[PDB]
Amino acid sequence: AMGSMERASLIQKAKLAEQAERYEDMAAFMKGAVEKGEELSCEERNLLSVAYKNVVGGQRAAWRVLSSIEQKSNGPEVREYREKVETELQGVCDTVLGLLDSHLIKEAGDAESRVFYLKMKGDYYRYLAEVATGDDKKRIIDSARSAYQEAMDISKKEMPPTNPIRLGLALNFSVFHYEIANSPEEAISLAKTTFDEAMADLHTLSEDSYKDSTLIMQLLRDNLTLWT
Amino acid sequence: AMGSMERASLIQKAKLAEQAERYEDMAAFMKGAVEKGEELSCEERNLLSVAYKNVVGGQRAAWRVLSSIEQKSNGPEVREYREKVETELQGVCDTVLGLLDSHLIKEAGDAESRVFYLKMKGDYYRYLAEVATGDDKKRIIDSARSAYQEAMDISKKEMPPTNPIRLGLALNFSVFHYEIANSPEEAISLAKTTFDEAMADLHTLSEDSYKDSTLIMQLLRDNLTLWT
Amino acid sequence: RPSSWRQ
Amino acid sequence: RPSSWRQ
Ligand SMILES: *Cc1ccc(-n2ccnc2-c2ccccc2)cc1C
Ligand SMILES: *Cc1ccc(-n2ccnc2-c2ccccc2)cc1C
Ligand SMILES: [Ca+2]
Ligand SMILES: [Ca+2]
Ligand SMILES: [Cl-]
Ligand SMILES: [Cl-]
Repeated sequence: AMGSMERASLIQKAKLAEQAERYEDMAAFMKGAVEKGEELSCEERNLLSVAYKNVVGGQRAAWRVLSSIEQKSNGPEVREYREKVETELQGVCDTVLGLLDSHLIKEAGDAESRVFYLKMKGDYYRYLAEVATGDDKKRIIDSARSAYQEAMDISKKEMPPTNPIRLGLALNFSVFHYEIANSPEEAISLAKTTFDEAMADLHTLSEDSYKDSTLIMQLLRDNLTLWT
Repeated sequence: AMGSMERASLIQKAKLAEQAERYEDMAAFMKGAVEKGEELSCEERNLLSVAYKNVVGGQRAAWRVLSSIEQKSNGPEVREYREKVETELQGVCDTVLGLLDSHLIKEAGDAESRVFYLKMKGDYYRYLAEVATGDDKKRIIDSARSAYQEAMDISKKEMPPTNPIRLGLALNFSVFHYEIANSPEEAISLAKTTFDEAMADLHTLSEDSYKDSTLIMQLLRDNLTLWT
Repeated sequence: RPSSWRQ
Repeated sequence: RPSSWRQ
């Protein structure tokens, strides 16, 4: 639906939608920008991620409310409406995964872009896994794991331990282990090793980079406090 | 789009959508319930109002962000995107006004239902007036005023001064006077007279009704503090 | 800036 | 209940 708008205008409108907290619009604008076929800059990748994370975040929050009501009940209405929200969530995840697969990931050669997109791929398969129950749930989980794992392998080879993308990837992979793969020990070990190796690299950073890295380290510590 | 769902199921799903903070869904469900053609109960009227107030409230907040950016700027993008949001807001207001006109108001014979719907009509013409600039802005303002005025006339004849609908109507009509009609003295006089007459009727109320009425009286006082 | 009715 | 990455 965005094929007739200029790439630069779509990006400008994505930023306006963010200021207006119109995240569905923001996602549609960034989808249109991706479909222009050019690679995305660092700032543009962040706009894409912020837009879809907020859209799917609202859907996940709603799904959890409805799933909780449904479990306390077990007419068809609560199940039907949970299924409606669930289907809408799956459609948004499929859209994001389709953008990554056509063709963001295959054109991403630099570590910062490739790790960013593979983290996204793990995240949106993780969101699919949160609602999955049928014959494909194990494959969905392995798809998340495989994307996260490839991102981890690249990040450990190509990025310092304090790199914010590397830290956020490890944070989310640790949540995957704890919440999805039923591997709380793997989750705790990953969060601990990630925190400790970043701590030992903080001395290399500027004041601004220090703030970026320690902010995400605090989320790792918050989870370790919750889990231990 | 809701023509095939049972009225009771639409109402049940409206309540679930409210719990899930899915107000667009909530509005679509309540629109479908209205289109069943039966009058709405007190609880159902509240669901309808909550749904559309939250939808249009998000649109108004976004429009204000964008209009503020647009004024500081004065390419086409900020104006274009403000116009997009503005058009979407106008469509939601037109939808609500269409429900009131076909045929909620004409079938509303009791004071509590008729005042409620006329207050809504004033509110959604007020929201149209907030963004209006062309040859119809004066007529939009007079449409809001006329709906509010008819609601006030009925409420003063048929309801005690502490009735929550009467209080909320007077509150919103006072905001109309201050913000839309450029009549701050009328706004202040209405808020003051409404507060004082409700204060003198509080002695008649139960503890629960007292809480309902004093809650809205506090909003009247907040505005008087802002305006004087 | 002023308050209209809200829950 | 745990925190994934957020702004
Ligand atoms: C998943 C993720 C992790 C970290 C960040 N982040 C935090 C601070 N700066 C950044 C960043 C900046 C530019 C490019 C990538 C990441 C953001 C996200 C989405
Ligand atoms: C516009 C408005 C004013 C007051 C209320 N309100 C507050 C407390 N109770 C009520 C109420 C209850 C039943 C029916 C109508 C109003 C609600 C609104 C929307
Ligand atoms: Ca490339
Ligand atoms: Ca009637
Ligand atoms: Cl449904
Ligand atoms: Cl636009």
